[PDB]
Amino acid sequence: NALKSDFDSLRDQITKAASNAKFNGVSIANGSTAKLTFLANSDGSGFTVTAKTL
Amino acid sequence: SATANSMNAVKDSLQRGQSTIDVALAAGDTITDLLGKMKEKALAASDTSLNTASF
Repeated sequence: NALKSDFDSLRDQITKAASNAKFNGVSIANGSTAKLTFLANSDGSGFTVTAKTL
Repeated sequence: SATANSMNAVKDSLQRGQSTIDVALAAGDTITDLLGKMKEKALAASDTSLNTASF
């Protein structure tokens, strides 16, 4: 039972860590979006980064 | 002689036209600078990683 209680507490800390992974309101790892697109040239063509949910 | 004297008015008119175009080119420098800045604004705003306040 002690090992099971430690396991569950570490599992909740994972949710805390993943939910706080934001930079000025945007995240590539908290699951809130499927991709982010950054500017690649002056015409506005994108540099996509696929989201990796954690 | 009267024909030669009337060329002074023609010269006055051509100089007036050059002055009008000079004022338009001075305004056009301002307008092209403003348009370049607006293009930079729209280019920055098209990024989706901005939060609402920056947009």
